Amino acid sequence: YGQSGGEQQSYSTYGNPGSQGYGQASQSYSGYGQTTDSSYGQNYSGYSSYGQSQSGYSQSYGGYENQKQSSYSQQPYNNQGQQQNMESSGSQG
Amino acid sequence: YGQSGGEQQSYSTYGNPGSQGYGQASQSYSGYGQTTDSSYGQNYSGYSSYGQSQSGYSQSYGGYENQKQSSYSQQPYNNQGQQQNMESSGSQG
Amino acid sequence: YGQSGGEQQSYSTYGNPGSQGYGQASQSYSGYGQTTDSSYGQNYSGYSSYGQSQSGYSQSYGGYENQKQSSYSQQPYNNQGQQQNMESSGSQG
Amino acid sequence: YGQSGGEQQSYSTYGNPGSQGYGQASQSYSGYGQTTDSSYGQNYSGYSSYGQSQSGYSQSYGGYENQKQSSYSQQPYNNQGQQQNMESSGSQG
Amino acid sequence: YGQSGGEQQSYSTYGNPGSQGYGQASQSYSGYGQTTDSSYGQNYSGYSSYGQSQSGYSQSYGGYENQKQSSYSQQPYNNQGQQQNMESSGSQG
Repeated sequence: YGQSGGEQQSYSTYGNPGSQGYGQASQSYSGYGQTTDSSYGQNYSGYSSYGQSQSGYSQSYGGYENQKQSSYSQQPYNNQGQQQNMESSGSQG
Repeated sequence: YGQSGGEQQSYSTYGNPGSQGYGQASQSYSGYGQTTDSSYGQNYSGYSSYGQSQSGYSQSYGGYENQKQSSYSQQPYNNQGQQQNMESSGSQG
Repeated sequence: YGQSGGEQQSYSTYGNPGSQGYGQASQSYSGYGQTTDSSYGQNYSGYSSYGQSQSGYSQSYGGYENQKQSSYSQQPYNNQGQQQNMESSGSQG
Repeated sequence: YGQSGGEQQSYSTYGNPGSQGYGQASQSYSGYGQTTDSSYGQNYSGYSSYGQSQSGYSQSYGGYENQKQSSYSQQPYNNQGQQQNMESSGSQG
Repeated sequence: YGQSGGEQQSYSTYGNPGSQGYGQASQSYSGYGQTTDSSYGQNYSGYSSYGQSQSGYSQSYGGYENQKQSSYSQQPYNNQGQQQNMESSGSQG
């Protein structure tokens, strides 16, 4: 068995991800068929090439700017980061 | 058995990830078929090439700027980081 | 058995990761089939090449700047780092 | 058995990681099939090449700058680092 | 048995890691199949080559600068480091 308290998870991405998977992907083979000279796939996100395919994938991006001041800025304030606060959330027999 | 308190997890990325997987990927073979001269795949994120495929994947990015001042800045304040605060969250028999 | 208090985990990346996996990937073979002259894969993130594939993956990035002042800055303040604070979170029989 | 207090973990990376794995990867073989002249893989992040594949992976990056002043800076203040503070978090019978 | 107080762990990297693993990787063989003229792998991060693959991985980076002033700086202040503070966190019978 196992007993755990509450759970907080936080994810932040500042940038261009090529692909993102968040959910559940399942691929199961419980049968007893024949796969011969073949290929099969599950592509949840991103890029899969199989069979006798001929393909190409290009992703091109310009620049990325985050919390940026161009010339002649007067006392800019830029704040970022992660803060975790936990109280009274230990374990007790 | 196992007993744990609360849990906080925080993730931050400042930049361009080629691929991100966050969720659950499962691939199971419980059957008893034949795989002969074949290939199969689960691609959750990112890039998979199999079968007799001929493929290519290019990702190209410009620059990245974070908490940046161009010329002639007067007393800019740039703050980042991680702070963890925990109180009264130990274990007790 | 095992008893633990609260848990805080914090991750920060300032830069371009080629691939990131955050979640759960499981690959199981509980069956009793034949795999002959074959290949199979689970690709959670990043790059997998198998079968008889011919492929290529290129990632190209420009520069990276973090907490940066161009010329003629007057008393810039740049702060980063990690701070952990723990109180009254030990163990007690 | 084992009893522990609270736990704080903090990770920071200033730079371009080729691949990052954060979560759980499991690969299990509990069956009794035959793998002959074959290969199989789990790729959680990063790069796996097997089967009869022919592949290549290139990652190219420009420069990296962190807490940087270009020419003619007046009394810049750059601060980074790690600080751990612990109070009253020992063990007691 | 074992009793421990609170635990703080802090990791910082200023530079480009080729690969990073943070989480749990498990590879188990509890079955009783035959692996003949074969290879299999778990790649959590970084680079694995097996099977009859032909592959290459290149990572190329420019320079790295941290807490740097270009020419003509007036009284720059650069601070980094690690500080650990512990009070009243010993053991007691």
